Amino acid sequence: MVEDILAPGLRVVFCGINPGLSSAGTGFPFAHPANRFWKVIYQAGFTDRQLKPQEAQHLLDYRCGVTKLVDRPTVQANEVSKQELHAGGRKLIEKIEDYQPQALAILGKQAYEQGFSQRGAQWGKQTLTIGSTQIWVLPNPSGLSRVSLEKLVEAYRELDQALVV
DNA sequence: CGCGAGTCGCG
Repeated sequence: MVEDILAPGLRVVFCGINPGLSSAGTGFPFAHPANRFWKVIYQAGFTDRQLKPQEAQHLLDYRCGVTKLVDRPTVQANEVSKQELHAGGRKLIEKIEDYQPQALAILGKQAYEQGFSQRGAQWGKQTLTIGSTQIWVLPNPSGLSRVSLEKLVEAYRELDQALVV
């Protein structure tokens, strides 16, 4: 089971689909080394160095948080049904209303569409909001995605650059 | 007409 890393006053709360099998085993988000998450948020500008998975609690220091749509561990995101995703979206919303981050970043177009029941969503900022929290759809950092690191970083940086101050 | 919903190949 991977614990949520949330708090009030965060700039961004990163939300993945569900934990992979090693993250599930280690108790840290995006724990598998094949996963680009830590490198991407570092290069995108959210952290000053590439944090190791086990340093995850320190994301709060950079006013960043991490959660997931579906708790149930699974090897591939596609093993998660639309029903679970939709159920997750409902709970995610409560978490957002609770902590009220400046932005919620959903990692995966399909994940966003399923969890929020949206059609033909485009990458980037959405018009949809949760109170004062704006919503973005960023490429999932999995090594299974064919989206390159360069593309991953750019997508994430665009988000960083938009949250001023 | 409209809508809602039923894998493959790509590094």
